[PDB]
Amino acid sequence: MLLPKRVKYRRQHRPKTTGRSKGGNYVTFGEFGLQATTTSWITSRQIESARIAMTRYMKRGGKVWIKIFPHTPYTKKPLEVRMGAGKGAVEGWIAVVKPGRILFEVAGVSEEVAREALRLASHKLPVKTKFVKREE
Amino acid sequence: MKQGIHPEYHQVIFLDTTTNFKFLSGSTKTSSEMMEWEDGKEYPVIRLDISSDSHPFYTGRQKFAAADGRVERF
Amino acid sequence: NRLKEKFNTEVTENLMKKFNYSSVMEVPKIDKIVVNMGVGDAVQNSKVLDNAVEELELITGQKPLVTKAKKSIATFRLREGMPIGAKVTLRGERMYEFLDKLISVSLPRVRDFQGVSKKAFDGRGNYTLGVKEQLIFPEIDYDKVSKVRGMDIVIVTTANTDEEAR
Amino acid sequence: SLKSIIRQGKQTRSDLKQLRKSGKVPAVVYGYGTKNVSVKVDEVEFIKVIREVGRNGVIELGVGSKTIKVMVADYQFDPLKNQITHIDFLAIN
Amino acid sequence: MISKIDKNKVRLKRHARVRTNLSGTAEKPRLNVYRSNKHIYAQIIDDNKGVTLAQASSKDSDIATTATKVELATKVGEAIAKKAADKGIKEIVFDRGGYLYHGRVKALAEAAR
RNA sequence: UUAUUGGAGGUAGAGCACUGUUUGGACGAGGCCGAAUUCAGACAAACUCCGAAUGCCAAUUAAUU
RNA sequence: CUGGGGCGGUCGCCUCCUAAAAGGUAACGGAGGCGCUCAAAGGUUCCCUCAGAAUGGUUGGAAAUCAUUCAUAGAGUGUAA
RNA sequence: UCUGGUGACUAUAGCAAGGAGGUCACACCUGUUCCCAUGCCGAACACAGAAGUUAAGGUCUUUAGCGACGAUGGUAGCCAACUUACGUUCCGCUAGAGUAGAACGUUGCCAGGC
Ligand SMILES: [Mg+2]
Ligand SMILES: [Mg+2]
Ligand SMILES: [Mg+2]
Ligand SMILES: [Mg+2]
Ligand SMILES: [Mg+2]
Ligand SMILES: [Mg+2]
Repeated sequence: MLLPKRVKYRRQHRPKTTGRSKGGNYVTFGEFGLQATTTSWITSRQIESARIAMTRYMKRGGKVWIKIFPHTPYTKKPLEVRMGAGKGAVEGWIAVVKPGRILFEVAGVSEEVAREALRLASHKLPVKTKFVKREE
Repeated sequence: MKQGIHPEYHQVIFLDTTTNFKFLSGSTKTSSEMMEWEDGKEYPVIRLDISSDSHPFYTGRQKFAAADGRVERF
Repeated sequence: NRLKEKFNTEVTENLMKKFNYSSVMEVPKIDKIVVNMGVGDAVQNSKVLDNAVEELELITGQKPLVTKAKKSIATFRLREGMPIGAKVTLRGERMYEFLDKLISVSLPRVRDFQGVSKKAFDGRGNYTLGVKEQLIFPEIDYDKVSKVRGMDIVIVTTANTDEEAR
Repeated sequence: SLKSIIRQGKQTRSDLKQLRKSGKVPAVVYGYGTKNVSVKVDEVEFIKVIREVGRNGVIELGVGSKTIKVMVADYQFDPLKNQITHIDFLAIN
Repeated sequence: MISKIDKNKVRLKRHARVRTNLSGTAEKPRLNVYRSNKHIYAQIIDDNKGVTLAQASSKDSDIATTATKVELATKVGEAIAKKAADKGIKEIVFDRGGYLYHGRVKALAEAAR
């Protein structure tokens, strides 16, 4: 449950979900990375449910970050009303991933261990993923 | 020193017990007792100060009081 | 007038051969002497504190104003002070008023001046400025004088106040 | 030590990618003692620039004559195919 | 550690604030002034093609004199170009533009305006 | 309509200098966990130090209908 | 007016965004205001430059005045942008 | 050529550092009787003057460390065409932003004196 503290205006548009990734597709922090390759959303509750499954296989050992902090709100109008009187209230938060940008960076681990643990949290995400390690 | 609105001040002689080393100015006025010429030949009525007789630094005051020091043979 | 010729006979050879300046017109001259006296009352007490400073240096004294009209006391453009510049025939004279001796409780004023090369002071009440009388003044007329020099070293401010007790 | 390229004939069209299917990589040269000549080096020998010094070093190429003592300036590493395109060169003089 | 401000560059920031309202039309030209500490200068410019018309200093050794606000000021104000110069237009960058440098305008209205 | 020149404006893209949102390292700011700044990264319809493709008005411009 | 109608809310002017780099451009799409005020807060001639960040200095708001230094607009413009 | 006055040139020109001098010309100061005036003070504005000083301002010669300008190649977007319901390819023109090669410690008009 990562949230923004302050948001300027609480009801915003939806992002243009086409194109490539902006940047952030080179890993900078860990030795091992997990990037995406298809074009969905992630809804601020995967990103912790891929964090608790990540931590426990490594038993809270080496360093693990995230890279995707959700900024945008998204609204669902309440239970079965007719169309059009104004937008509904927010209910979650979101951050759109393009193809080819890094989600997770991990370090302080051998190769044969962390390549398992990224796979076990790749099934908690609504996206297709692919292992990667420090473009040199 | 635009005209009009200010009170007037001018020199004096401050008759100190040590050389009376003050011929500077001020707003005080009374009867000119002892005029001079080497200083400001003006209202001499600046009476007395304690300027140059015992500074806390550039002089010598009386001694300190008492330590433990039983110099009275109890 | 004699204070100026001691500034033109005594400190000339000293400060140019202790600090070792090259030219002759390099010594720290004394610029303005500002005197600011705040008042704790934003109502009426400053009506009676106008005359106090004018007995010490007869320049009329500006009543300043606030800038911001801050939190829990005052609104904009009141009066809370009285600055007075003292520049040439006064700065050679009010600094020549070396009678802070009336205060007498260890007249040694300060050790640390300020980081930039000025030198601010303090007073408390009817002690200094020996022209005034201790009869008609049932209030602490305490002031805050200053002394700024053309020097750019606080070590130079340490030497230049050789004749005011620290 | 081991590099070669052809002076890439200029004003190429947007069919430049159907020769990137074969393992080439376009590049230009800079430098004190040169003029900007687009070259076409094949990256099959770019498993053999790690195999001399690593990244920071010198290797000559010989585009005709004047094999420049060069250095690898920058990449354009686009992922999802795990390849390199448009590396750049820089003489030392 | 106060550094005393020069009079010169403060008397130049104000200059563009004045010469933004007037310009030498080459038919109704523009005489400016100068002053430093002793000697006051005076040109006259066309601000279209950027040429001068009649330079006349004060320190030009026309005659040695004294009293810099008295007639030594006025002498160049009587120094005049016998040209197509009609009533000209004065630039007044230094203050009191009928009082201070008025020795350059007490005699500029003698014949030159 | 088309070639040529000259122009108006701030989208797609990019970027963090601007108001705002951010996860990491050292940085200070009481008597065992927190209070300004700095380095390396990101996000934006009401964030732009930048900034195209096209369209749009005008050449007393030349070719064609 | 109305994603059928009553119910709720709206009905003219002003400022953005949506609006797709001229102008224009809707929806029960997203945000805010107004139905005045000022004899000087209008006209003219001169002159001056800011909120802050430090650094110390009777009173101490953390911040009511005073100076010094680094401050390109980070302040201000009677009123919302 | 050089010093000064007034122009144009998008800071390529400016700040940041460091060394050099004289005042024939700017300054710094010497004062306030007068011209004028600081909601106060002649520091500033103005006036009267020339014994001092190059430290400062301004001038000149180096330093690319601060900002600023900045090419060739690329990649994203994209008018036109084709194919296709794929967060699409493919072909033909224009072509940035960041980032690197770097250029750069100003240029030039006209006056009066050397
Ligand atoms: Mg001056
Ligand atoms: Mg965008
Ligand atoms: Mg949009
Ligand atoms: Mg209905
Ligand atoms: Mg439009
Ligand atoms: Mg003076």
